[PDB]
Amino acid sequence: NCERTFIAIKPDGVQRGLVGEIIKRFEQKGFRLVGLKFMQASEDLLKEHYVDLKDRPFFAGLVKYMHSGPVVAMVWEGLNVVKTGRVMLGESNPADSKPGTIRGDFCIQVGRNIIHGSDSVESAEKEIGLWFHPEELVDYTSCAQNWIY
Amino acid sequence: NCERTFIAIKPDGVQRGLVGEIIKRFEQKGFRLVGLKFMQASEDLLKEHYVDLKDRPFFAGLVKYMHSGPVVAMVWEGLNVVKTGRVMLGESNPADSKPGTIRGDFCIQVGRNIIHGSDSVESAEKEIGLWFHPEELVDYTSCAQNWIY
Amino acid sequence: NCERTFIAIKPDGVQRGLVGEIIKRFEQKGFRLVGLKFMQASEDLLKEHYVDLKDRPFFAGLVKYMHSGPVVAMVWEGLNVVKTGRVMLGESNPADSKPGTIRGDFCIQVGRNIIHGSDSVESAEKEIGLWFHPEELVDYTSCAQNWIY
Amino acid sequence: NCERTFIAIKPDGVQRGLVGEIIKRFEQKGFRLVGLKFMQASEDLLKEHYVDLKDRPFFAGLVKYMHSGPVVAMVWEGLNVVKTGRVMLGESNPADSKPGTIRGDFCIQVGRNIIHGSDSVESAEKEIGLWFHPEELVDYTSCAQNWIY
Amino acid sequence: NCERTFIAIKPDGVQRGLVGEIIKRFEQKGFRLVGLKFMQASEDLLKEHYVDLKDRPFFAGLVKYMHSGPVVAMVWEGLNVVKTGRVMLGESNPADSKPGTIRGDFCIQVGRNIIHGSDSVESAEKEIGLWFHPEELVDYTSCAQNWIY
Amino acid sequence: NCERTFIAIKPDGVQRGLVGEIIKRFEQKGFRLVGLKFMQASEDLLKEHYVDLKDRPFFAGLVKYMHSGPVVAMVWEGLNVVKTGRVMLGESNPADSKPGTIRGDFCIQVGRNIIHGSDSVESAEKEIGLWFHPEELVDYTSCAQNWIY
Repeated sequence: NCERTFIAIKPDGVQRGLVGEIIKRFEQKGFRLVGLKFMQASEDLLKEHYVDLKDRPFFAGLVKYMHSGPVVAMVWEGLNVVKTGRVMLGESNPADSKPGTIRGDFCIQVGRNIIHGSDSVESAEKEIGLWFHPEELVDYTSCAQNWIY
Repeated sequence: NCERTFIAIKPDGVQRGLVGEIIKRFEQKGFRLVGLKFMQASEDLLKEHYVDLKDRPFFAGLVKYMHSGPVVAMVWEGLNVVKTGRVMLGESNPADSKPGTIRGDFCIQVGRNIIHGSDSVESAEKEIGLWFHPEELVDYTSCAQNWIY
Repeated sequence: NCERTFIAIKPDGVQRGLVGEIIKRFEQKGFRLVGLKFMQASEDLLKEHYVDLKDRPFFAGLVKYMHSGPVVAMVWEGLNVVKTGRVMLGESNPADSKPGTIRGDFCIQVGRNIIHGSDSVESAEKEIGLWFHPEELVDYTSCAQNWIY
Repeated sequence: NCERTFIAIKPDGVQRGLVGEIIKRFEQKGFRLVGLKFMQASEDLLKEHYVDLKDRPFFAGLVKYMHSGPVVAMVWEGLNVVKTGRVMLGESNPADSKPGTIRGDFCIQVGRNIIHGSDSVESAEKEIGLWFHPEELVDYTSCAQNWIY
Repeated sequence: NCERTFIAIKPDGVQRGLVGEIIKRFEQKGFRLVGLKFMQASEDLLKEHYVDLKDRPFFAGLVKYMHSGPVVAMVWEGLNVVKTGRVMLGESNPADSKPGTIRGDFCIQVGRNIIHGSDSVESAEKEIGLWFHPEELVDYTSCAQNWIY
Repeated sequence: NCERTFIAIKPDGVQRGLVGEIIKRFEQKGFRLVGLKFMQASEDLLKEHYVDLKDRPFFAGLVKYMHSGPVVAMVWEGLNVVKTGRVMLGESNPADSKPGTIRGDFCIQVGRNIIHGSDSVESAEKEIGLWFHPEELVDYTSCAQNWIY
């Protein structure tokens, strides 16, 4: 119930005016927003984040594209939030994401996926600790918690 | 073509302001609204409704929760409405409902699934007879029936 | 704060699938739904309701049109709800209602204004007592009252 | 990346005011609109289009229904547009289309499928050449192409 | 009731993906779409259209901007359609258009006002005859005319 | 064209899930998001912000309410952004805000106006300097600037 996930809206999602539509989807699903911040991602930070896929031919291109514009990084809290976030985001390859998701609604290519989300409950914490300072994680109580859980 | 289903918006979905968004989904799908009323469900009525799942550990909790606030009960009429309503509503367990449905959009927990729908064409008639009086079921002809069918 | 208004969606707005969109507008404004009921309006009831405008050339036409299909009658509760309801509904004459309202969004003619609302806090009570039985007015407490008032 | 598809909104989809909601879906997905026109389809044109399903019991009914009102015909250009358009449109049989698609959101019957789309990259070109003149196909560059691809 | 207006979505509104959101606004207001086509406006056509404002310092800039991309030209038919369309579009100067209109929602600058509309019932006919051939104007009967007028 | 405004979503609008709907409105209007951050406002910060209305009977209540939950603070950049933001937000008193604005859509009481905006181009700079560090103000170029201006 205190489980948290890390979602990052990419510069493709920022110059396409997609920040509000995704936040509304998460809020109306019912997850509690814990952290929200708007940076220009540094290359060292991106390499630390994507060391998992570093040994890929497209890693350099991914880093260069991601350090082109600003990113919207958010932390969402709730029950099964990590898995529900991937379900809502859809599959990365656009030839596989169904309509009704986020990628399946706003994505055409795989080299730009507009949105990124944590895969596991360990990667989620690793990304939150890497991106957000512990003091920038608001812990409040929503007025709809009794009507969610 | 005169098939009818029973949909009930629970107090979880009433205090979250979800009555309009579901009615729009059904109306834009194209089903004809036959009955609509707004009550506080009595415990005897709830027990008669949920006698199917009475022999479950969570039956008492379900009855106590559903007799807390007001429910929005409606009857929709159309072709294959009973099955199409379940398809639109989605699966009860939130870890199985896909985005684009109602539960997959607004639900996080199984204990409060915000919406309830008839499973079979016999349970639908049973629930309609149990909840609505036969005089509160409007039988009109929509202006778009010639195009719907 | 316990002030209540009476809104009635006409059959013209019922065959156009406008029930959900108006309910969403009221709910997202933040008023608390107290009564909701779906009937076929009887001519005697309509005459008792419109005795105010009975001495008009279009009274008979209004009654005949209103007793053609079903009406959605709702009661909304909140602060300054009667005046805010007229503000949201807009002006009756379509050549005067601004965009962003309900009539200014979905209305073209004055003979079918899709929606009707109480004018004063006395007519509101007169209409509520005339249409709804006192037992069909649910008195619950919303979870967002602390974040409305 | 220059791949093109043919989509046709049927007179049932025009009578129900569904033209804007589909165009917005395609635009927000990110495809580039190339052709758009609003006509009354002739029976010879429809027979040439549906010669594939001519040897079916419902061919005459399909042609007669389609030559009743006006059709909106559009051409969309993008990567994997032919397959992605079919995915967004959903399955023809309403008892198989999932919510979140176009048919799964606005369709109840199979005899009227509100929308029609090309199945393969060859049928797409055959339909574009059949329905549009080569001079009515705009070739511009969008301001968001650098992000989409 | 057979009154018609001319609306043109400009290339600024075409590369911003605003075609669907405006068509849906007009359709939900309830006007009947008569003509729709997607062209690249020629400079001679634009000069004939804007001869009224030809003797202005910004006429050449207006023509050069308008002949840059493709425009969407539509004809809408209804009661008081010419005046209602201007009301819905809003005022040209962005520092005067209120929220809820089209310009007041999607416009920041006067040089790119996304949309253009006929001012009077004579200019409307002058623009329709200038832009559309008489054979490209569909004259059908909508299924909701009884509930518009 | 480099004018900037300060908008703050209050905890009243944060616990009601209104963050996405406002961001969409600003983005679709066309203003460029420069800064975005999510904090719990400190009482000293609030007193420095509201020293203008400090000599009012409701100043203490305002500060106590504002330091109850988290606020969403953002900076928007564009042409006439300071005045356009107030126009979009609407009047503070709910009995004066028209539908189509933000307050006129989601506000019922003046004590909780969900949103706050800078009044003048000097107060905007004062609030930006007071709330955001100069390093947290991203200066990128959108892909739609060539069309907006």
